[PDB]
Amino acid sequence: MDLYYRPGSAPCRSVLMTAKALGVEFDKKTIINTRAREQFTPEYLKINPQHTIPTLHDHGFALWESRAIMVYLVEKYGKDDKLFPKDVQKQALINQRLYFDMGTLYKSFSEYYYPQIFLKKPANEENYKKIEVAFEFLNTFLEGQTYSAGGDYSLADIAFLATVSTFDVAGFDFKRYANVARWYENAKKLTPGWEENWAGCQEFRKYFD
Amino acid sequence: MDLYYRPGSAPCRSVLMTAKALGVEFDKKTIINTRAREQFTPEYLKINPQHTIPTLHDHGFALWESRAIMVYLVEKYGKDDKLFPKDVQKQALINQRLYFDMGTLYKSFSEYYYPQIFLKKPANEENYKKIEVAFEFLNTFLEGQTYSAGGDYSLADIAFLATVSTFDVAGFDFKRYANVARWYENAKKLTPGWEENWAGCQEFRKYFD
Repeated sequence: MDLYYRPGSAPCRSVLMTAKALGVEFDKKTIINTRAREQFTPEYLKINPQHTIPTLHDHGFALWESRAIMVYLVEKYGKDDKLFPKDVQKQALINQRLYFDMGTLYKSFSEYYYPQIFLKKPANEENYKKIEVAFEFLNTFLEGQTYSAGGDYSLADIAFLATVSTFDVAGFDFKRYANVARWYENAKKLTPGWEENWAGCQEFRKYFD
Repeated sequence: MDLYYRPGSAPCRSVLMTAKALGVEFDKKTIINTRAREQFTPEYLKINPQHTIPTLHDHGFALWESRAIMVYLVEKYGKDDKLFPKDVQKQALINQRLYFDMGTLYKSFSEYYYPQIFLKKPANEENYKKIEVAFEFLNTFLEGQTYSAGGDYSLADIAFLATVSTFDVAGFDFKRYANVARWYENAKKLTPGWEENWAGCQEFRKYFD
């Protein structure tokens, strides 16, 4: 299978960490140059009409949305179901956390930082407060818990590592969210794709230079 | 099980349509008065610390995020898997569509209309264009297709009916998206919860009065 991605991209990095966790290798990894509008070519649009990254192309099956890709890889190529268990309630909790990551936590990242790093606008304090709101919720989810979506390390932890590491490299102070700080340092140790993720975070950091 | 909801709410309506499709009845349906901050009570926060609607409470299991609830109901209470099939690739496509609904299509709704109906600001033309972008993608997804996520009616169709019916009641002209218009009228006919959904849309319409 081929992965169309950018190493700096948090959703891309979540997919890469998932593949590493599963012992899955991509037959091909294609870096999309979005400055050159490579996502807008007829060939790319044929695979992904929404022209987003990451895009997975697996024996003729095209898939996008990082969190859909993550679940797909576990369900198809996973030697076991630990990251996304068969149990309906356990999957449901992971799914809720994945939606939270997309719609609340990473949303708070893009809404605060993108206008700065891409649009060159000053920091918006109300958008900063929305990050704090999001971290407060994550902190509450982690109250009394080692992992973010149940008693075992799961896809939720990988998605959150991709997002939180982006906050980390951006210089956001999340130390004060005590449960988040605890969870983060421990989860890093349990993530075989961590080094690759942090290296990719450095590509993203270039936007802040 | 108990559902905490508001009839006007699109994510709530997606859950209600799913339950009807499955022949599932809620043992209790509790309308949350958000003007009275009922979602902020210790009792509500105990079930859902994020204080959102819809929230499902099923024999001690609390779940939120409408699309997580939808999948949960199919997987747990579904007599068959038709709406969310066992097949990994079919589930993956539905999942991508569900993320699109949350992050792109319904996002375009809230970003355009919420500042108007709740914050009393004038319509923002750039936000209007983002709706058109979203409908264009949905229109492309439906090119040559009867349903929105594969050859059979699925959870993707229910999520999109909840969202698109909200656009409909809001007065957005989507007729020009020919595939969307076709899909919508046909999908309504195949949705046993449709009448309840459209009635709930009238509660939402009150915000436009």
